[PDB]
Amino acid sequence: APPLPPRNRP
Amino acid sequence: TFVALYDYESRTEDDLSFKKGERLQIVNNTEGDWWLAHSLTTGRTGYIPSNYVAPSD
Repeated sequence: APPLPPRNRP
Repeated sequence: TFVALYDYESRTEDDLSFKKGERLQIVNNTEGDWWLAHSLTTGRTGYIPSNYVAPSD
């Protein structure tokens, strides 16, 4: 599975 | 709509867990690569990693 994206920035 | 390409286990209280093959609708994508989605399959709502889904008709 691909790496997860960074969490969203506000 | 989108279709899940992989299973995804929630890693935060805000995430949506899903199985490969579930069909999802995007509620909002304005915050980044994590999209707020609603599973048409399960009825649950939460954030998903956008690279785990593909578009569907």
